[PDB]
Amino acid sequence: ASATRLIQGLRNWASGRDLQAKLQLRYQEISKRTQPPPKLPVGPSHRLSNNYYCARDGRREAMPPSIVMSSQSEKKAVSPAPPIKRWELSQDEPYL
Amino acid sequence: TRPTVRPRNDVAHKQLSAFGEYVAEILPKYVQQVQVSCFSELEICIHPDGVIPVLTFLRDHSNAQFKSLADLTAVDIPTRQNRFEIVYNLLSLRFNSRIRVKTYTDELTPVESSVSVYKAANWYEREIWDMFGVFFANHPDLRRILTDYGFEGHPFRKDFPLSGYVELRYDDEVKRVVAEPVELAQEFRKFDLNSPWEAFPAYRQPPE
Amino acid sequence: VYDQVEFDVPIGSRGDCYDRYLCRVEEMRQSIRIISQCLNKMPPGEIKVDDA
Amino acid sequence: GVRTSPTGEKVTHTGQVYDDEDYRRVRFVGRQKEVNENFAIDLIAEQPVSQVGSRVISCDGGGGALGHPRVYINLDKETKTGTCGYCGLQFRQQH
Amino acid sequence: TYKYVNLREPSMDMKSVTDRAAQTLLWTELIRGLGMTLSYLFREPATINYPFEKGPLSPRFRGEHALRRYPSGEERCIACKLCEAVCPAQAITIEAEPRADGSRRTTRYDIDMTKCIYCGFCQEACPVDAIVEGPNFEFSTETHEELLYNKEKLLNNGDKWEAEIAANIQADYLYR
Amino acid sequence: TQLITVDEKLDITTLTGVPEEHIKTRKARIFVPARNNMQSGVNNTKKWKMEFDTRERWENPLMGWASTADPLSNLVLTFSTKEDAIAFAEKNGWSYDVEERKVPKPKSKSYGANFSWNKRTRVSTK
Amino acid sequence: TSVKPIFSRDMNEAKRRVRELYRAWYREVPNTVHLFQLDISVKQGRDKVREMFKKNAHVTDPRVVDLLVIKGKMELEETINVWKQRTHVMRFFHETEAPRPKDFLSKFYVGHDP
Amino acid sequence: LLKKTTGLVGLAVCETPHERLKILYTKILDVLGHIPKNAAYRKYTEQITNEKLSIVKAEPDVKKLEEQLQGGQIEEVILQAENELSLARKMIQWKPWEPLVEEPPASQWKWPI
Amino acid sequence: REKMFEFYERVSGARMHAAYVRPGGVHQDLPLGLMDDIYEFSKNFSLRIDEL
Amino acid sequence: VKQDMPPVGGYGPIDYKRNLPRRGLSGYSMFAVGIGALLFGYW
Ligand code: SF4
Ligand code: SF4
Ligand SMILES: [Zn+2]
Repeated sequence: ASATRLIQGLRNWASGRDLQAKLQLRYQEISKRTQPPPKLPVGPSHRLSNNYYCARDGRREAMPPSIVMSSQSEKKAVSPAPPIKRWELSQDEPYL
Repeated sequence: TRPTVRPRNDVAHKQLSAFGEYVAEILPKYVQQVQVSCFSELEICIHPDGVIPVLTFLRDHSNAQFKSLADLTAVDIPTRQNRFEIVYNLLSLRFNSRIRVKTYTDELTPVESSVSVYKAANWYEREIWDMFGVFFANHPDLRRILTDYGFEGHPFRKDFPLSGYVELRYDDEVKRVVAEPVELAQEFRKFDLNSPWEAFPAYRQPPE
Repeated sequence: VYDQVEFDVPIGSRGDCYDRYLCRVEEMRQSIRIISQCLNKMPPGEIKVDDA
Repeated sequence: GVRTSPTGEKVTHTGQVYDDEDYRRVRFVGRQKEVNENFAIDLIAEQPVSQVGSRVISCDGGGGALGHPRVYINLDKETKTGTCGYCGLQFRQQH
Repeated sequence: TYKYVNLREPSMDMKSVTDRAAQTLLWTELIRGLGMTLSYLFREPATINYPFEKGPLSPRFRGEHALRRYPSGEERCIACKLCEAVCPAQAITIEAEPRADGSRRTTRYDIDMTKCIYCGFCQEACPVDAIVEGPNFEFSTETHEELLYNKEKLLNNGDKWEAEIAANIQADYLYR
Repeated sequence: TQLITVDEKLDITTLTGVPEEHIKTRKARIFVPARNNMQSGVNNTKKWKMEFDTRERWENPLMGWASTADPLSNLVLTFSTKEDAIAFAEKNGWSYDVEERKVPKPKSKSYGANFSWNKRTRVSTK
Repeated sequence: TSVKPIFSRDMNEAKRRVRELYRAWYREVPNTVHLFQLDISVKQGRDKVREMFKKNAHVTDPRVVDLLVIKGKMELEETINVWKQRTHVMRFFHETEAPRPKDFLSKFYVGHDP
Repeated sequence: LLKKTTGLVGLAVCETPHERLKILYTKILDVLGHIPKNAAYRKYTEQITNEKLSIVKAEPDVKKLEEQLQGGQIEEVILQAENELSLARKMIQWKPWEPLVEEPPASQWKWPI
Repeated sequence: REKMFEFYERVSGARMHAAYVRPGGVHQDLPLGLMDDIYEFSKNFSLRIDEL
Repeated sequence: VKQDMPPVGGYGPIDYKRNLPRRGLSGYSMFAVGIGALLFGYW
């Protein structure tokens, strides 16, 4: 940031870019190293009523795997999912 | 059960169940079990004589097209007489799906190599040789891949200790790195952590 | 939340080192794009699951 | 509150000091035996007993969430103070 | 939702062909690369003057370990062995007994700093803020066993760095 | 045919890479672990475990740590039945001993027995 | 008791494979002594090969000796193709390891191991 | 319209995709006639191959054929037809419509143990 | 890349091995002013990609 | 509550596309300058 405008002009000419608008060295635009103290929020289970753990127990809703076939007519041939939709070319910048 | 519980995907569960029935009835010669997990992952548990015919099916069939071998895995489970559980994770890019193909072997029965189906397996089952001692028949260049060159023992077997049986040091008498029996200056401290209370009643096994 | 961010996937044509170079440079571009979308769409709330 | 063995070695706040015929003093030859000379047992004795007007007192160590978990101390014994099991501060009912 | 890197057909009119031939014979992109290297030549470098200038750290920084005290001199560690239970590398070795005033205190608090992975699971497992991982990163030794800290060394690191450790905890305890 | 008939005992000791000192001088113990009597839960008494005889632990001269030379000092194996553990130890050439599973015998409980008319089983307080 | 074989249908094919592996190691020992520039003789290296073959000489299972021949071929390929260094070849000669007490009385004198 | 490239490296553009797909689908059906009728591979593969062959015979366009065969480019539809043909030729030799060759041991797929 | 390691260190305390993304969420919330500096990084990083 | 959040209108736009800023003369013009330098040198 302390470069003279002659060196700054030579530098912007050699790079071809306005380098002072986007400097890679950091200055007073960055955050303070001392911040105010946060007040972090609580989640949805911080409630005093209607908050039984059995109604939100994720680990105890996991089941053993359903055995579809075990060795102890004109039905449709299936796939593991529908076929994948063809991706669309970018409207942003397709390079086309 | 909205915020903290994982949302269940019923559509994928029904579709993978239908495709598991599909594979179980196209290939009843080798398919032993078919299961779908609660988080919607299909497992085809097969006989080890059908490693090539099942994997060639899923790779080449027009309703499967599992063209990618994501991962090939063994698991040592010493309580089974076929202690090694060979796991083939497969990816169909056409149907955007994943399947798991599982089989078994013990220490002495060879599994047929799947390099003719997926070339990706060339190192993976090679690693299953190095880490578990599962021999793979008709592998092109089957040898060790991760251990040291004079390494005795298959380390990811669960009877193999955490520190090994040997440790290296440089010895200035012989001017050479040497191998000696392992002595730890501090033993690894085994922690018995398991609670004496049942955690998941849905997984309760029937008693004797 | 990758179904909620908007970005592009760079695709090669010749299968070589150079198109893979260009794919990685363009993935840095698209990562900058996703970072902008994440900084604007950052929601309030907790950061651990509220299952203790 | 450090003392010294007859070997010339500082006894730690645990009470550890090597014997005279112990060869492991040779590790301190030309070097030093690092001890901490602020014994916590000698510093928690220097605190005054808090005279409170209640029967059950609560201690968190001070600082709120920067202390220990908040425990409750009963003060029914007039023979002996009620000591916090974490920070070692002790309390006496003022009656 | 995808784009094609490198699927351009170059124009075959005489203007563009002569542009590509002036590039080939007159080395135009090579002068472009020399220009960008010349452009960094006249920039101020990013080089800080270590050891007089220091890299910027945050108050969360995980450096050297320290056993802390209360504001009475009593050590915070009440020998609960949670830090060595959570310790992913098993670097922490703890032995305890009741001492002369009956208090639950350690007789051994060792940290092997050459097993330690500096992940700070001990300071977040600790219920009384006894073990912390302080701000010192410049503690390189000349001998391996100088990095095998016992309780005396860790309590001395606490007494050494406490004026800084307390302020870092004061900055970051509302995120914890 | 493509199946051979091997009537020999299953022995993989030449293939495991375990040195001879830790095959023929080790005693494997096959057991269901006892319930920790600090606690009433029984979920740690559901499986068979295999462990080995504890070897020498000594004091590290530098730090006082527990130095060991036994590689098998932490090797605890889990088995669904007793026969799986026996077969795994026989396959590996380990000399083993088996302790049978100790179940608690079914007790006879009655809350009314706390207040009998004429038996010694009255509770003096409740 | 009907198991799938690895290479050998019986023990005679297995002994044929053991024998060919021993021939290949016996031919390889002088080249191994030379190009790894070892301090042992060719006779001492062939003694170590014979010791390692006699170590497994009690096996009666065809599949186990098939895996032993496979692992010997792997070690031989690691020796011919110079993938081992000198240290991996010299690990068969436990030279820096002090000799262990063998009788009862010296094992009693040194410690607790049976 | 003569598509310039398929976009996939090493997957060459087919000049006549319709005739190649008709040849490959009738060849799949001819190979597939040598499988027993009750085999599920035969029933399912005849079903999907007749569906794809009727879609090919119903659409003269190449682009619309790609968007209703729904298997990507037309050349990788040809590649999948070749893969299905090779698969069915292997399924004749393997005979996987047979019963199960061997039951597993009793606790082979029991998790947890 | 040094500045993005500073982002890691501001959010976790380590420059590389953060142990920050955990099963259940992340370990700790973003410190104040971190998103401003991530914006200040991203605003200039396209010029770095352009000169590469 | 006080939490690390974006500002009210969000952050500003961030450039993420390629900018190779197309500098230099034409090929005709560069060969003209080179041939003119040769002609001056030859004269
Ligand atoms: S920082 Fe991690 S590895 Fe180091 S002592 Fe603490 S818990 Fe153990
Ligand atoms: S340092 Fe903390 S976690 Fe570790 S034993 Fe002491 S009080 Fe417990
Ligand atoms: Zn207290």
